[PDB]
Amino acid sequence: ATALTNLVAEPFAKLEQDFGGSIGVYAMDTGSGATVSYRAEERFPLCSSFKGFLAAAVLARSQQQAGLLDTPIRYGKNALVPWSPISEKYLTTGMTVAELSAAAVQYSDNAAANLLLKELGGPAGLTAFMRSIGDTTFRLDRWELELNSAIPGDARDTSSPRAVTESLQKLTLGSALAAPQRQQFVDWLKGNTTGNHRIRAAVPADWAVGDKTGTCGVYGTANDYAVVWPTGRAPIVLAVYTRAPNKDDKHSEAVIAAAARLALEGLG
Ligand SMILES: *C(=O)N1C[C@H](NOS(=O)(=O)O)CC[C@H]1C#N
Repeated sequence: ATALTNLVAEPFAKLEQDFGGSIGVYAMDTGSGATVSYRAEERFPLCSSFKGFLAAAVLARSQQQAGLLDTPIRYGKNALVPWSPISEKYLTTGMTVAELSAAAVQYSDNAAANLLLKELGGPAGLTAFMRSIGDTTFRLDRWELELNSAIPGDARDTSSPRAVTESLQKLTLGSALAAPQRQQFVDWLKGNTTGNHRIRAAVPADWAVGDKTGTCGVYGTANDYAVVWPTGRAPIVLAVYTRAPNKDDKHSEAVIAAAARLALEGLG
């Protein structure tokens, strides 16, 4: 007999009703193949969470372009947009592609993301990379900060929790990238500074976590995806996305952490 997905799903329904919006979850146990799924194929805005996949796309390019990560990008003052706390420090020198990638992943630096998008051929270039690994759901259409608008019913700049989780697994644990690039992606995710109150909050402190967050700032729209390495066990890959119908509906980190906990506890 197969899983009773109604019983798996029930607690997510209760959680999203108090939240006043929709919660989307996909979790994959790479040990057993067990999954947890709730609204996992619905679209949610990516917000800043696209930046993890952007760094993966840069790493893929570096396999064809030797030394790409070492390349200085010497940007002007009009690169600087709000929530660019790392790139704003280095206007007088520029930053390397590697530094920009780390900043985009770990501080969610907006200018760094825009500069890296320009290097990859814009939002279309990132989307094309995702298509190359079999992700047909992901789409990035716009740049920072317009991509954060999160308008209900807008398909631009969205993916699904399932697609995010599947692509994350391919890139961090599968061999979609060469081993050095794969480990670099993992290390950038592990050094994230913005995720302590989201999936990380549901995970025992002695287990390694790599994640990337997103917070659109409107429409109760925020998210996190992660790889979790339980000690002596196969890793877990998961994504938690939220949205809500009114522009002034609050996002909630606690709701993301709670959904992450329900997903993690429900596996296998
Ligand atoms: C991305 O969604 N961002 C970047 C900045 N940080 O938030 S995050 O949750 O760490 O990604 C502020 C919110 C928004 C923008 N712009």
